Amino acid sequence: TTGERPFSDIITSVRYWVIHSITIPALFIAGWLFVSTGLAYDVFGTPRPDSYYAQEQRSIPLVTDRFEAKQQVETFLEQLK
Amino acid sequence: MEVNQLGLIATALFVLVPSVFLIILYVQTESQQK
Amino acid sequence: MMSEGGRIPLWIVATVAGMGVIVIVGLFFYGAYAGLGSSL
Amino acid sequence: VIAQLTMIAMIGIAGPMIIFLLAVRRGNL
Amino acid sequence: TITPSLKGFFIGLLSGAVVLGLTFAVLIAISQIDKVQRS
Amino acid sequence: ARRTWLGDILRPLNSEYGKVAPGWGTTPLMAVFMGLFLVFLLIILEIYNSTLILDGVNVSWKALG
Amino acid sequence: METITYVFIFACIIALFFFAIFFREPPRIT
Amino acid sequence: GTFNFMIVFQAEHNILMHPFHQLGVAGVFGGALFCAMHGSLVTSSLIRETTETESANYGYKFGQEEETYNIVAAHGYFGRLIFQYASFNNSRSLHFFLAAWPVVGVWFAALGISTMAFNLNGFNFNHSVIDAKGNVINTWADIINRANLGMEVMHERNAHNFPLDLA
Amino acid sequence: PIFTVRWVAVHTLAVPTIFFLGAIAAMQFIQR
Amino acid sequence: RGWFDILDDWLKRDRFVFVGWSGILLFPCAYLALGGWLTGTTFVTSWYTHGLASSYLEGCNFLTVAVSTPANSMGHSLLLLWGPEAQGDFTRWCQLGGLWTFIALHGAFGLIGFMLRQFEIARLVGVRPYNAIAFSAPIAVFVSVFLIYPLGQSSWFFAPSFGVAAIFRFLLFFQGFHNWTLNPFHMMGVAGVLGGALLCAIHGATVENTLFQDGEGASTFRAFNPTQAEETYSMVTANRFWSQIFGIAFSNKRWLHFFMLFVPVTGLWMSAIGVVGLALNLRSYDFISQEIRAAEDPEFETFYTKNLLLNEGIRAWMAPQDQPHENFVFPEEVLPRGNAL
Amino acid sequence: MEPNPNRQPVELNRTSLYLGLLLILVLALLFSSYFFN
Amino acid sequence: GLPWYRVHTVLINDPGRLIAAHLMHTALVAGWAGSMALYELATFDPSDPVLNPMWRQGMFVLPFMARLGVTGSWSGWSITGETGIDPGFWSFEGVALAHIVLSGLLFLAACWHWVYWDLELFRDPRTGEPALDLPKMFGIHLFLAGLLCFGFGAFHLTGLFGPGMWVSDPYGLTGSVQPVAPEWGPDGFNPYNPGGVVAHHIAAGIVGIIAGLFHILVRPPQRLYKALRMGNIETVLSSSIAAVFFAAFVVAGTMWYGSATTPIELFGPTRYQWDSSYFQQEINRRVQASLASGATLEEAWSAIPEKLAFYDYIGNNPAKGGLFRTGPMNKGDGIAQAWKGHAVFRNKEGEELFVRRMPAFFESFPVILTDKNGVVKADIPFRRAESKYSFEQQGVTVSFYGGELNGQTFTDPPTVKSYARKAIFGEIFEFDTETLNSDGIFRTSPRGWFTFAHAVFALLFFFGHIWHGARTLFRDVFSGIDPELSPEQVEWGFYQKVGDVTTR
Ligand code: CLA
Ligand code: CLA
Ligand code: CLA
Ligand code: CLA
Ligand code: CLA
Ligand SMILES: CCCCCCCCCCCCCCCC(=O)OC[C@H](COP(=O)(O)OC[C@@H](O)CO)OC(=O)CCCCCCCCCCCCCCC
Ligand SMILES: CCCCCCCCCCCCCCCC(=O)OC[C@H](COP(=O)(O)OC[C@@H](O)CO)OC(=O)CCCCCCCCCCCCCCC
Ligand SMILES: CC1=C(/C=C/C(C)=C/C=C/C(C)=C/C=C/C=C(C)/C=C/C=C(C)/C=C/C2=C(C)CCCC2(C)C)C(C)(C)CCC1
Ligand SMILES: CC1=C(/C=C/C(C)=C/C=C/C(C)=C/C=C/C=C(C)/C=C/C=C(C)/C=C/C2=C(C)CCCC2(C)C)C(C)(C)CCC1
Ligand SMILES: CC1=C(/C=C/C(C)=C/C=C/C(C)=C/C=C/C=C(C)/C=C/C=C(C)/C=C/C2=C(C)CCCC2(C)C)C(C)(C)CCC1
Ligand code: OEX
Ligand SMILES: [Ca+2]
Ligand SMILES: [Ca+2]
Ligand SMILES: [Cl-]
Ligand SMILES: [Cl-]
Ligand SMILES: [Fe+2]
Ligand SMILES: [Mg+2]
Repeated sequence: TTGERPFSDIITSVRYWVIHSITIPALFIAGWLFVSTGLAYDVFGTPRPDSYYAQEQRSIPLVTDRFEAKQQVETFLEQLK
Repeated sequence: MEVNQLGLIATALFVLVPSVFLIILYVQTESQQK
Repeated sequence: MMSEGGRIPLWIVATVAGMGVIVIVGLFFYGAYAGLGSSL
Repeated sequence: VIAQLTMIAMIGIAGPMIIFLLAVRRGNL
Repeated sequence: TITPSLKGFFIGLLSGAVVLGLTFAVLIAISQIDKVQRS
Repeated sequence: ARRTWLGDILRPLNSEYGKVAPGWGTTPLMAVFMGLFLVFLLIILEIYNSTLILDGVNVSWKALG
Repeated sequence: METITYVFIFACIIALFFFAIFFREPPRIT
Repeated sequence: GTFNFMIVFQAEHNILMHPFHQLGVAGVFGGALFCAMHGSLVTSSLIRETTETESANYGYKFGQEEETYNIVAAHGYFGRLIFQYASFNNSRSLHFFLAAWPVVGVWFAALGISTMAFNLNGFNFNHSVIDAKGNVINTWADIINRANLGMEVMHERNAHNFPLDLA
Repeated sequence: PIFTVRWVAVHTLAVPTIFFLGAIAAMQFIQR
Repeated sequence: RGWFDILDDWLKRDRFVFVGWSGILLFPCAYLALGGWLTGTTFVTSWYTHGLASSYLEGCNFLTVAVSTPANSMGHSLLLLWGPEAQGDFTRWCQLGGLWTFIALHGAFGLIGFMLRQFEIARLVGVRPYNAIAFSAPIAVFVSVFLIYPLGQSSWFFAPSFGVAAIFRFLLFFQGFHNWTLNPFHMMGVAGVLGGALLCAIHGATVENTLFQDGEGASTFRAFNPTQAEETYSMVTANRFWSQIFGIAFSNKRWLHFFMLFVPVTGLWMSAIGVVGLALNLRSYDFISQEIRAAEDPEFETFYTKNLLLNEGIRAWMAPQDQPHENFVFPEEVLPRGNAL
Repeated sequence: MEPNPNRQPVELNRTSLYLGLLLILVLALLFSSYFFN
Repeated sequence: GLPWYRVHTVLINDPGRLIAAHLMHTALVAGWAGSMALYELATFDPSDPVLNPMWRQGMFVLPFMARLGVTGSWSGWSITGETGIDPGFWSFEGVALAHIVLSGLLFLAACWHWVYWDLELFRDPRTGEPALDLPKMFGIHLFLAGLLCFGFGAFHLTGLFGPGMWVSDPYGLTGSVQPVAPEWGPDGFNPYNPGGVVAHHIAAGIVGIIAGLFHILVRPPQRLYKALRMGNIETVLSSSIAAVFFAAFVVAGTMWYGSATTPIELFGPTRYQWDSSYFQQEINRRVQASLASGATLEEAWSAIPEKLAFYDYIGNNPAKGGLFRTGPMNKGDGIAQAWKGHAVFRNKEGEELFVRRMPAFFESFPVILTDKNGVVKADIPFRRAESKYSFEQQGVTVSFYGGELNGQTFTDPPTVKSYARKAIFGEIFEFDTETLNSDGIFRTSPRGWFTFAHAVFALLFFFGHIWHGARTLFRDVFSGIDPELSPEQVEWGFYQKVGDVTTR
């Protein structure tokens, strides 16, 4: 044995489930809200279903310049009216 | 068919050189005192 | 709030956690047919 | 919808319930 | 002159030094507290 | 073993097999040079990679003329 | 010649199978 | 001819996107991984029976009663590599796993081909992702689909008279 | 406050996992 | 006595998760590679790099999510968060494909870490380091495919993207553009993988079916002891069986297990060499003699020429969407197509 | 001359000859098509 | 006895015979160099450095002689295309001869060291056992390497005492061997700056001298001597192999991307020059400047050197070859004879049309012509029944400016199509396909072959490193693990620290 208490002892204990009946639902809900508030889109720069194209365009906003890539994306984002 | 005219000797030497190396090694192992 | 091991039977823990997995994965499969990714 | 999920949980709990009940009253498991 | 990318490079270098520095400081600290029994 | 004129001359250069400086010796200094070498490699790489762009350093065939 | 070459190699491989099986060094329990 | 078969099969069944072929791959990649792992672990723990100027293989004699490697050393290494309980200490259990993993994976591979034989094909997510207006937002599945189309339209270039390839 | 390597190891994985699963759960209800 | 030895003691303590000096490299890099992948596939798009949705957030499933390569215009930029492309903007970094280099580079150093761990643990326990040696094959594969290959091509864009469907696309690209199935280095790779899986199966089955009866149970697993001196199965019976069935058999257990290392490891190494050639488009695409004959003789047809027609289909049909930076427009009339289809 | 003590006999058993010949022949069978091109 | 894969291990404790083996290896490598140079001289045609330079002829060592200043033959020609030049002894032939003689001398030396292996020099003065003091040997060799590196930079590359190195303009039109001054500013780390190569050798050479002196004079720390097994010659093999694979990857990289040490006149253009239309841009720049100074279209295009036009052709792109497509580039598309001139395509309305170029990825590529704005105007249809853009419908014509066809116009659709098919490859050339029985299928240049071999060898050498590092660090257990290995060391909870018996 390695010196730590066995997992089977831990996950069958009252202390464990008292702690984790709080922390597990909390992390799960925080994750849910990361998405449901739309914050996930803003952090990662992922298009919402209405943010792939401007109304008429059918051309992809493909990055074509290595060093002005940051600006190009910014320009693409402005063109979404 | 218009094959590479070195393919024949390449294949022959590819087979023969290492095969011969192994045969040399095998036969001189057999001839060693038991 | 004892650190006492074996207080909640491991078979109950396994069953409940197992059903939890089935539910979450079931939800993900539902999502394949509704909203984004549904083709509709 | 909710009626479907409620039948699921009820039918689903029933099996583990038989086991839990017998384990409690030292049954012939 | 310090180009944007050279500043970028310095930021990267410091960041790496900090990550490594903190990692080793913490590992040394812990090892000092939590010693192996032997005499 | 065979002594030769050149072997006699070279002798001192092969006489200290296994001789060490005590403990850690110059290891700390070595580590500094290693760290400096690592940063050097990182610099030449980022230059070649155009991740590090320096005034008067045009990493291109059109570098001079 | 190509065909000869391919068939030759194949034929040698088959001959090798024969020797490897019927003229192997026999396994011996010590 | 094998490669031909495979490419046409992809065009007509999208086999890559079929979970039974995916299980097949896990079976053969896994089989090769576990082959290498087992081989390396037993080799790593061979008991010293030979000198440096001879092959270690002469340290084992055909039919000897004793084991030729230290399974406790082998387990002590692998248990520490991952963690103690991811390592097999029971050689019977280990060798059963070596049998079962590639065999089960390859049974699934065979069932992939055998059920795609009746045209129950790989997952089809072609145009599955759509934006607020209704524009198709391509995924990697759609790129796969373009490659498949290339295979489809070219294969047996003189054999089809009608618009659908139905067998 | 006494931690273990194993405790740290378990939680660097388990903590984000649950958060991510909540996130992905929410995504199932997004409509275009 | 002395901070280094004190640190060494702690690093090498026998705990549930062994750490070691190697762990200082391994754990952060492996964690960031895995966490990078989970983060990207859950939340991050490939709209600006590929014109692709690639996350659960956008509606992709487990099979279609990916962390995609950066745009071709990035070339082989390291794409560091603080570099001249993203300029420290985390959001822009994600949108430019920075998570791809993040995962590739941390993944590479993590692999170095894991192999060092294999060495470190072997040295401490006192076994020979064959497991580490065997691990050189996964390393050769990763390095050749995810680093060398795109480094020989125009940009990281053409490296594999980290995803299930994305990897399938990579396979099909290699067929259509490289004729990769025709490559003898890939063929050796196939032989090592399938031969390795074969050896895994046959050895596992053989041991399990030549077991000595060491207990009374019909379930035979209990009848083994980790410390027992005796072989658990009969090498002599196994040898006779295979000699009579197949013609040859192992007689030497050490050779047997070394061969199990050798086969899949050598196979993976060979496939890596072929991919290094493909970095340069140095393909096994054609047989010249075949092409000279076919060009002159419109009745000459083999499976080799049939496959090239499939490849030509793949290139023309997939290229405009697969390579958006090229802005291909292929009018309907130029698309290669057989009759009807 | 005084003999060299570092000398060792070399061996190749029959099984290794057969394995080696198999390797070489199968490699030739594989690579020959590409040599002829 | 010894297994076949271990035969050379007899050298491990025999420094004299190791030196002999090393001498033999060196004789073989130098002999290869001499042989290779002679074979190349027996096959190399020096008569056209413009359209038949060395890199079209499968020349592998000729460029390395040229890179460092060997540019002439005793027969009177120069790779730059001069006649009547006198290169002195150090022609390509003299270099080849020198290497052959060296090979022979090394061979003889190997024989001597093999027979007279038992030198007192190789014995430890105390124990009388064979012994090499590797830490000091490293200092001696590093010092020597330093002196040579310095000398190479300071005298040869500068022209102070030596010929200098190959340098060219950014378009590889006017290459020659020139003295090069060191660049001491940050542009010395620009790979494309020859001055950086010179400064590298001066500076790294001095550092090698200093560090060599350190390594002669200062013994290794006991802790490092023990950790790196400095009494074991196999440790040196392990780390040397590592250094060598690092170097091999670097030369593969600089060959593929290009650098001041991989000039395009010696090794051919890079794939990236095709990717970015590097030469097409410069050609168009020169043409526009001519047109702006009042030249006719004929005059403007006629002013483009054939050599520049030839770089703007995909048959010279190193990423267009095949693994088993053997030999010189000339064996594929042929020996280039002349530039046909620049082809200008026009429809019946007179609009200029542009053929879409083949990217390196594609073995075959459709023929598609667009207007200035990328709108499709013409193509070669596959299915004809619903064709809208055929050359016949669109009345496509082609006119040539510069080259052999200067001033000519073709209107017959077969001929217009034929030239359009060639335009996907960039600029159009006349080739001699008869002389070598060329098969019309693209091959890579020595840039491509060099890169391939070195990336492969580098990868394989990574295995060598791992293998010998393992053998070094696990020497004690390489015949197998302790027969009486304490089960407590491998089982958990017996030791607090793994491996340490004094933590029980
Ligand atoms: C061992 C752990 C480890 C390793 C090897 C890496 C490695 C890497 N990281 Mg990761 N990272 C880590 C942990 C690690 N990381 C952790 C824990 C986090 C969370 C904070 C991150 C977060 C992170 C991000 C967000 C990014 C990276 C990136 C990178 C890459 C570039 C790093 C760089 O340029 O550093 C430069 C700095 C160094 C190499 C440190 C040098 C220190 C030297 C030795 C000091 C010199 C001292 C000298 C000897 C003194 C002499 C004195 C003299 C003058 C007298 C590289 C693959 C980038 C990447 O992936 O982009 C795609 C990137 O964007 N990392
Ligand atoms: C003012 C003084 C001075 C100047 C102007 C130079 C100039 C130069 N040096 Mg030199 N150097 C100097 C002093 C100087 N040096 C000193 C004092 C030393 C210490 C002895 C060195 C040691 C040194 C080394 C070790 C190297 C140089 C290199 C270079 C060149 C950099 C450009 C290049 O092509 O890099 C190309 C090379 C790189 C960008 C390095 C790549 C680093 C890799 C990525 C590390 C990891 C490799 C590993 C095996 C894994 C690869 C994985 C892969 C398969 C995916 C250039 C000629 C480089 C060179 O030789 O180029 C041909 C080089 O490698 N120098
Ligand atoms: C660094 C090594 C190197 C490189 C890059 C080159 C490059 C070149 N040479 Mg030179 N050459 C070399 C070394 C090299 N040579 C050596 C060592 C010799 C003596 C044999 C020669 C003799 C030579 C001649 C006589 C000629 C050349 C020619 C050429 C050109 C065409 C090359 C070609 O078609 O390759 C073809 C390459 C292949 C087909 C790849 C071979 C792959 C092998 C067979 C794989 C083996 C697999 C293995 C068995 C698997 C084992 C598996 C096991 C572990 C389980 C090119 C410029 C030609 C030229 O144009 O000269 C003017 C020419 O006529 N070379
Ligand atoms: C400087 C480079 C170098 C040197 C000096 C050595 C030297 C040594 N090696 Mg190491 N090794 C290296 C690099 C090197 N190796 C590389 C790059 C790899 C990966 C390919 C290996 C993998 C390796 C393994 C797996 C083993 C060794 C072993 C040995 C020892 C015995 C060698 C022998 O008897 O072979 C005898 C070889 C033959 C009789 C025939 C070999 C025929 C080859 C496969 C094909 C022909 C090659 C051709 C002639 C040479 C051109 C090479 C050029 C292109 C580079 C010896 C100490 C052995 C050992 O450790 O012994 C205890 C051992 O098992 N090496
Ligand atoms: C899979 C990779 C791998 C593995 C498992 C090993 C394993 C081994 N090495 Mg080798 N080595 C490697 C690759 C590897 N090496 C590379 C790529 C090089 C450079 C050429 C070396 C150079 C080398 C030398 C010179 C020596 C060894 C030695 C050893 C042995 C002892 C352990 C050691 O020294 O580790 C070395 C440590 C590492 C490989 C970890 C490196 C981690 C770096 C510092 C992180 C850098 C992060 C970076 C700054 C981030 C920026 C990224 C950038 C692209 C933006 C052991 C056999 C020694 C030996 O053989 O003793 C007998 C020995 O003398 N190694
Ligand atoms: C009951 C499981 C259903 C069988 C599925 C197939 C797996 C087992 C057979 C593999 C054949 C290998 C070649 C012979 C190898 C061989 O000789 O094996 C021998 C091995 C041991 O033999 P014993 O004689 O000890 O036990 C078998 C009987 O005698 C009963 O005691 O057999 C078993 O362990 C059977 C175990 C069944 C229990 C479950 C197996 C796990 C698989 C479950 C499936 C899940 C995967 C689906 C997800 C994708
Ligand atoms: C119904 C009967 C069916 C018989 C069919 C004929 C089967 C032929 C079997 C292979 C014989 C050749 C073996 C030579 C080599 C030989 O004699 O090996 C003998 C060797 C004996 O191993 P030992 O453990 O006894 O020896 C180890 C020590 O001596 C090493 O020093 O067996 C193996 O190594 C097993 C693994 C190799 C397995 C190789 C199988 C190859 C399959 C065929 C692939 C080639 C296909 C080419 C097609 C064109
Ligand atoms: C333990 C375990 C686990 C888990 C598991 C699970 C999670 C489960 C389950 C389960 C369950 C959860 C169950 C169940 C059940 C149930 C049942 C079996 C039932 C039934 C029913 C019935 C029969 C009915 C009927 C009916 C009808 C017909 C009509 C109307 C009315 C009614 C409703 C009455 C795991 C894997 C982790 C591991 C190891 C162990
Ligand atoms: C990138 C980055 C970073 C990081 C990060 C991280 C570290 C993360 C993480 C993360 C994570 C860590 C996550 C997670 C997750 C997860 C998940 C999402 C999951 C899942 C799952 C599942 C769903 C399951 C399932 C299954 C299976 C697998 C099999 C069998 C059965 C079942 C069905 C159960 C940083 C800041 C440095 C910086 C910048 C960038
Ligand atoms: C004795 C003498 C002499 C002479 C010398 C000589 C004459 C020599 C030579 C030499 C030589 C003349 C040599 C050589 C060599 C060679 C070599 C060494 C080679 C090789 C090769 C290889 C190694 C290869 C490989 C390969 C192949 C085959 C295929 C593909 C792949 C590869 C690349 C891998 C003299 C009078 C001066 C003087 C004194 C003495
Ligand atoms: O024959 Mn062979 O590949 Ca079965 O899909 Mn219908 O048929 Mn033909 O086409 Mn598609
Ligand atoms: Ca809506
Ligand atoms: Ca002809
Ligand atoms: Cl077909
Ligand atoms: Cl039909
Ligand atoms: Fe086994
Ligand atoms: Mg959904």
